[PDB]
Amino acid sequence: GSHSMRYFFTSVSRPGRGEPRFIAVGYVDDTQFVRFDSDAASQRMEPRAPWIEQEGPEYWDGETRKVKAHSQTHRVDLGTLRGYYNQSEAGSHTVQRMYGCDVGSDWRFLRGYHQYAYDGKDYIALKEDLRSWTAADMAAQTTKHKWEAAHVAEQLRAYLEGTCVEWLRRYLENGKETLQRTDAPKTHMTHHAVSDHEATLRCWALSFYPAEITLTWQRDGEDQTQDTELVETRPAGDGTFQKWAAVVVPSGQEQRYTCHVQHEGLPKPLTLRWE
Amino acid sequence: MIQRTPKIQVYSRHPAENGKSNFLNCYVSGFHPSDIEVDLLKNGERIEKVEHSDLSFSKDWSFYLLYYTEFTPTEKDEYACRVNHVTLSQPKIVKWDRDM
Amino acid sequence: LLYGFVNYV
Repeated sequence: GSHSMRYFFTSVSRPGRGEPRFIAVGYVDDTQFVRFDSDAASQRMEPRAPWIEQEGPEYWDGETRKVKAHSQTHRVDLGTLRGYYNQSEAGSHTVQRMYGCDVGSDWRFLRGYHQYAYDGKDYIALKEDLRSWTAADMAAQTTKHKWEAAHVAEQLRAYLEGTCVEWLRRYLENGKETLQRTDAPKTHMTHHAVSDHEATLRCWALSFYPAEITLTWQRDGEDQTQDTELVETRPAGDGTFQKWAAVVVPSGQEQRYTCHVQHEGLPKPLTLRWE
Repeated sequence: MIQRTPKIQVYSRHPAENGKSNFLNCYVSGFHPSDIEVDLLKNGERIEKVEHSDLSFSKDWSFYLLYYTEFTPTEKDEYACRVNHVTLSQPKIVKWDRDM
Repeated sequence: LLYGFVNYV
């Protein structure tokens, strides 16, 4: 099917407590494969998935060199942005940057992305054409004009359409057992009595990969959207994910309710009933 | 500046079975700024060997982290996650319910 | 693989 590679960078200033904290992580689909942390001891990009461990020292030295260079530019940016917004030297601020590429189910380039946030709000983003920018603020216009003048979009577009997807395809092949896999949800229901006239039915999906899943309840085949408690999909810690959906069922009505599970790992969508 | 409150879920990696080793997780997500204090509690007391995932974020820029520790559940021992963040006036404690 | 070129806002 379709795949993505994404890198996520966070820099946080720490006035009076030394250098800003800088953390970088990379993912292929929903699997993390590398990290860098400015505060940590190694000062190296580090593997976080088993398939990338075989890459070898030119890869690790080069990704270390590049990530340290990203760290420096984000350190400079914190200073620049405090100036653009006329903010005092005292407060902590946050810069975030995300970039990467998607390929379709033919493994060909589909979409590329590069966006930047300051203090949790959109700051500047590369448009879908990979040729122009969307600037949120008056302050971001300065950045937009500077990046237009230095032809930054052109350099990003070359990477997103070429290098990014080539390396995504490399990773998909080298990590085929981890990345071209699906783990189907293992499912069950629980039933707990709220009072003497109703009970909570909870539909569980566990140990699934990728994270994308649809869990719904129906009553007599009508969707119960407004009356379903649904939790955010959450990591198990072992590379798989979990979710549940619950409804409140009045007495004797359990047979009216069905839980429906849609997931790429399933041969057919599931319909589950308490019975 | 933007401040978003952490959602907190506390749960085990595998379905909890007394006497069988597992991992107790506290997943915090949806928050901003990224500074956050997360402890796992055993019978009210801070568990020392707690690790966490590398800071990442969602499409809307909000952060997420998984805090986790090895544990073997028993019938009697109670677990919880205690979280503080600039959006919370006091630390929020969420108890582990071997069913959520 | 990371992008190799640098830019500043």
